[PDB]
Amino acid sequence: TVKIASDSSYAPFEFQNGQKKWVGIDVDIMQEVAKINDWKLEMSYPGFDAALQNLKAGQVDGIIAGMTITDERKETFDFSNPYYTSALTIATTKDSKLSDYSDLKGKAVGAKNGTAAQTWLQENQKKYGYTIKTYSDGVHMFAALSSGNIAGAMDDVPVISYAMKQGQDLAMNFPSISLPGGYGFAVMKGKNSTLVDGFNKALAEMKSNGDYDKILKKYGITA
Ligand SMILES: NC(=O)CC[C@H](N)C(=O)O
Ligand code: NA
Ligand code: NA
Repeated sequence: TVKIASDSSYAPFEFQNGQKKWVGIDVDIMQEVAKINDWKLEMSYPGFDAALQNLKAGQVDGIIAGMTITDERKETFDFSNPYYTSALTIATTKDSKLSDYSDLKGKAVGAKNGTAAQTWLQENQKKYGYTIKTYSDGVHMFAALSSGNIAGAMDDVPVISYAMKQGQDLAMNFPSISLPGGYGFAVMKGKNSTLVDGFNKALAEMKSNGDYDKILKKYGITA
């Protein structure tokens, strides 16, 4: 088998539909990577930093979870070629009057544990003077956002946008931070090299034959 761990709630990359079924961009791509490569694919959805721990323990073989490729992360993981862009911004409720990172001084800002959002928040904390609240789970972070206990939640643009499209009480009034790495498939550094190659080879074939484009189209994304 090939065991891949993912997030539990990260629409449109992985999420459950109305019949409790796991769907999303990451799900469609990984299933297709497995078919093209003839892998028995065993997906699990424990959560992002849960998936990180399962990967480092060897309980799974790699991760697909909207995971941003970063230079720092490249010291623990090997990544595929990117298959999506990676950008961060502040979600707020619709009725929020905050719009700039300078507004967050002396306020509590959420981030999911182990993520590029938490890293950026940590790197820019002295600059803007917010306090960082951490949650492993996106459900907990956005519950805090809705409850008013955090002034904003940093997360990835496509995920906030998608849920805004679902009519959730969310707005994107802040500038976005573009991260250069994009999203990749990740394995432990020096391990499972051929999973990365298989991912790369299938992804190129999916771009050239147009299956990649069709996956993004399913979820409302113009590529
Ligand atoms: N599933 C996630 O929350 C991933 C968030 C972000 N792209 C990261 O890589 O940390
Ligand atoms: Na980087
Ligand atoms: Na970063």
